Amino acid sequence: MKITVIGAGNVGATTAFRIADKKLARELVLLDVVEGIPQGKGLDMYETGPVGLFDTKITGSNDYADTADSDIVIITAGLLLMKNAGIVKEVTDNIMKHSKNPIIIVVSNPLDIMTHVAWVRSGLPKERVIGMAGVLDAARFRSFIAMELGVSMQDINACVLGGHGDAMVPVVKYTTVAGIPISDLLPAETIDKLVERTRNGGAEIVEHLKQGSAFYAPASSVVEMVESIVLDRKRVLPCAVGLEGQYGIDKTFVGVPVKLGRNGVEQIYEINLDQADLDLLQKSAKIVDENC
Amino acid sequence: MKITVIGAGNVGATTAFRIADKKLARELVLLDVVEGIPQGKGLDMYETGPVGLFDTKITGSNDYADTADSDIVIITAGLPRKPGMTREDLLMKNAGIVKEVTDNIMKHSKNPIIIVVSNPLDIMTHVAWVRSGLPKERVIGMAGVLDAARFRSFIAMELGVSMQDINACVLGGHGDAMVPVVKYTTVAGIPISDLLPAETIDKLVERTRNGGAEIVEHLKQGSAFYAPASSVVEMVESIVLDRKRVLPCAVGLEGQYGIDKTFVGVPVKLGRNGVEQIYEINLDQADLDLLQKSAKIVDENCKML
Amino acid sequence: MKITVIGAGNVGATTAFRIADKKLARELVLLDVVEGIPQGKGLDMYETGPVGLFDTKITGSNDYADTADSDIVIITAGLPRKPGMTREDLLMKNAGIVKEVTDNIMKHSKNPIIIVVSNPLDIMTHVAWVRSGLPKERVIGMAGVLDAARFRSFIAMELGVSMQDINACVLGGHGDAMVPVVKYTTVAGIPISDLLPAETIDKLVERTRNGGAEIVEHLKQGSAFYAPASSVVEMVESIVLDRKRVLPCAVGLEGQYGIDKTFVGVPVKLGRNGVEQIYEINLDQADLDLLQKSAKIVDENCKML
Amino acid sequence: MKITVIGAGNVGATTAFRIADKKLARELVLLDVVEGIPQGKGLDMYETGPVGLFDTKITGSNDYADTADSDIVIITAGLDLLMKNAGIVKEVTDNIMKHSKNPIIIVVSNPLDIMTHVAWVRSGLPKERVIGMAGVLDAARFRSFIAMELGVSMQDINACVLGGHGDAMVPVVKYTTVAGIPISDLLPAETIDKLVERTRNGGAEIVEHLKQGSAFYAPASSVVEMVESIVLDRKRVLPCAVGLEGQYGIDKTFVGVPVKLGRNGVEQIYEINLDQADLDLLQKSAKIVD
Repeated sequence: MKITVIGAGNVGATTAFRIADKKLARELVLLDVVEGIPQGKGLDMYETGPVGLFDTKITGSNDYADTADSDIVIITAGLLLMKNAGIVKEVTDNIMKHSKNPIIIVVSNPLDIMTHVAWVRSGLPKERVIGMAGVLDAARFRSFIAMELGVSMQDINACVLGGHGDAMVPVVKYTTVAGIPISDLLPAETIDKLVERTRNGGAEIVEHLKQGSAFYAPASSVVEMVESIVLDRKRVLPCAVGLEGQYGIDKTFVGVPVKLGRNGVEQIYEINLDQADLDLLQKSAKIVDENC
Repeated sequence: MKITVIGAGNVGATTAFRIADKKLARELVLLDVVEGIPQGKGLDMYETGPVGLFDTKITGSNDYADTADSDIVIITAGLPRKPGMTREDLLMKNAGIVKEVTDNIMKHSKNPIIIVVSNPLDIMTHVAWVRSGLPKERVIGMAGVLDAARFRSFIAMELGVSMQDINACVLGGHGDAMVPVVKYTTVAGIPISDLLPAETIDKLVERTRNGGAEIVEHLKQGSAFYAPASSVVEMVESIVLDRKRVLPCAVGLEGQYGIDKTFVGVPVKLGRNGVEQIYEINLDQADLDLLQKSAKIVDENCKML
Repeated sequence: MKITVIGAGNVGATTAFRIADKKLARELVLLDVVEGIPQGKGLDMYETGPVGLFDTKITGSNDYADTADSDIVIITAGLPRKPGMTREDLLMKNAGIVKEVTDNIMKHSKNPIIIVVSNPLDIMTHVAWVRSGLPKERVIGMAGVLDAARFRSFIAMELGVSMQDINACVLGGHGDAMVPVVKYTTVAGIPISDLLPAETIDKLVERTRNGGAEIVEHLKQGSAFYAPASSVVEMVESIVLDRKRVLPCAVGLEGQYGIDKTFVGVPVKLGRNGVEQIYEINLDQADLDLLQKSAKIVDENCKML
Repeated sequence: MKITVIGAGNVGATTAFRIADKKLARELVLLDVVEGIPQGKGLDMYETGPVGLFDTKITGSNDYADTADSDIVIITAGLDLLMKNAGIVKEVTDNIMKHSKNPIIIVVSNPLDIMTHVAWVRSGLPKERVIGMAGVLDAARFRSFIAMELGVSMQDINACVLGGHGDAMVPVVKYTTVAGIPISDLLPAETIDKLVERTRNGGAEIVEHLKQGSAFYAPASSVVEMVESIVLDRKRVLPCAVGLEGQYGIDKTFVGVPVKLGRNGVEQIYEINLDQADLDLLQKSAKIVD
């Protein structure tokens, strides 16, 4: 099991270190354009080995020839639509020149548009190119609820599809606590509130840090996707995948529930949304084709 | 179990997160003097509870009142040494910062155990101790563990074996103050002098001496934090779960190794009450003198403040 | 955190071991009336610490004095019915053992939280609670988690997903006492009725009702213990780590579900203080009826004792 | 990663479970001779997955066809005691090889050294892929005995034990440390002598207690230790029973010595510097074990 992470910023590195800590890889390589930073973080991590009790092999780098034969490749190269578009494009063309068939996990922004670009340049079966966005929105929504009711977050489930911001589409009917729907525990408008906080969730953290962006929750989400693929668990998680018929949408990427195994997207789950929700989902997938 | 971590830079945050992720505390506070930074890192850290499977209450703040009744406090504020900065120039900022933090938290926690990670370690560990007013068994600094880490990973790269089967004995402090005892560095209870060439051992020892500098060389700005943060937690764990680990740490001595009253890194048994036992191993002359040497020099700076 | 486990058969040992290897206690006692077995097994578990990486005091004995001041006490005495046994015979032998043990444990531990795992469940959890003297929030029984566990494992064999993405709601008690709620059983928040035909669902439901017997069919001369022991611990963890998990357990009611003073299995919030909240879910009349009815069955058996 | 355990007694059962709980496998198979037992314990473990939080495919069985293409195979079957168990190992082996091309094999019988030998020959595999567990167990007991003596974590105690069990055990005092410190600088020679004695009779101590059976918690954790190294390719260094072709002056025999475990098994054997006293004893050990 060998994994490559592109981008040595807070997201890429936090992801890398978590992967070695849980022993979900034998080899790992942190890579970036700028000389210095990656080689640094990788060594520190490796030196953490005798304490964490893990024997992974970490190494930062600036040379793509090290990414050769990677089973999994995560792209965090993101900063605007023009800027990130050319970046993902170039990152992908390169990784493909050294790895035959990897599972790519996009993490840029706008997330869907960027996952679309990667896939087209990868020349890979769409069952190997995914985007991380559902697990994050769901993690925040789950945390606000736990604050509202005071229960372990392990016993909560939140349903979120679509994209981010005004393109996000949460499904109240499938958000429960120990199986119990949320609409039987909290008032409707009190819920409309927890929802709005989730849409602007990423811009709230940014408001504090003054500089940069959140990275603890976003990086852990990516590792849940990795853990399922590596251990072949068959978890069911919301991700940005390519549709072709489902939900009345064809030829474009959107966030919907899916089963994840050692082969990637091993099954898409199509669920019953009501009028207002399904409408939005189809409305979100549209702006994407408008810029792709 | 309530735990406070002072300072929201890469070293503190990473230490706070890992503590939460390991379920070693029920409540955790992240405090710094800056405005939104501790608030943001704290929230994003909590929003990870779902994925990580932990229920620790996490709060980032600017108000020391939030640390009331903490069982353990960890100081990281300060910073190593900004490039192009004077050695005495840093012995001023940090010493002034460490005695101010300690001052403020004793206003809310009466008998915590404190762990210092402010540089230079051996000196600052002494400053926090006196300002606190606690018995010496309740104040320790983190330093031996991290050097034993890097040193153990170099022996691994050379022999190609598991880092879990290598024990590295490292006394003293950093720089030329470090006292790596090779006669007690093993692989499956076998002295590395029986395996490696004396020529290579010396080179491994020298890399350990400048280990922190190596990282900073590549990062250009700021310093290492993954290995340090994890070395601090290994100590936290032995306390929280009363393991009685025999680990190398900075503690005040009272006669052993010929030294008295000064803070030196040596083998100690760590438990719920702190420093529960100190071991005096049979160092050969050369090492003993080197330790008594870097010890007296420490006394100096404590006498220039 | 001291913990005691009464009974050293297969369910007791397996739980004692899993608490150590998971590092949930510092001290751990394994009690059992016969001289020899509790000794050899405890020692064998202790000699496992070098390999499991845990430092927990473990020991087995034949004297209740070694349980002094336990915070959590777990009873596994009172083996389930035997082949040629009547419900009358078992209810007699077991209530006689369950109250003689409780008497002894309260003669050394003043305020422990007790977790009952004897047969029949709901009745023995009531017997222990009246001999104890503790508030009802500190005496609970294990059953709902084991049943919901088997149910989830069954739904997974069907849809081929992670046992971790399935919620299984199960109230009442074992056998025909069991009241599995389908409306609130899901996969990623999706009710299984939206993903499975009525015929299959009903089969999974009935495999759960006789689950334990299914394990005795293969074993031939004994009952299950791996799954049962782990369900026990799941609960121990919520208490010790103050997680506040929502799980179905055997607790005393006083109004909700129109039930009063009787021990029933329902959804309860678990913390460091035992039972901190009981939920009243919007069940459908048919299931609500099965519950109230099955409860009076407990009230009947309790008086004949 | 697919593993197979043979024997559903306390040892192999506990063993299969620990592997499942550690997520060290995708498919596990518990096979035994009698019907019922292996299918019951196996289903029990599987129904634990929703709580232990794993998704390992476990299954009990009585038909060797389910063990096809196993990476690791753990033989833990064992009850003229010598010829008794020797025949059981031969049988088990032949069948396994009938369904798996190239697997790593771990023997857990008695006598261990001889049993691992019998398994190797019938195996027809490179001696590098057939090994026996014993050293790691005696060391875990020694390590715990000392910790009880000093009151220190067991994670900081290292123990050196070569050879076989009982009168064939060879403890190397000079390599038994505590955070690097030899134990001869911490404890009296009389105290050490008793700690060594108690270890020589370590298994008979648990047996005289239980009065019906034998240890299995420590024995099973030891085996999983070896499995993890191979699976995760850590390169751990542990004392296991291997076939020697010269080292320590012993030839064509299986005896316990430090080795390095990787994905391909025995990736290196270490010939440590024993003292004229113990060396002579290790030679007389492999003498009867020959």
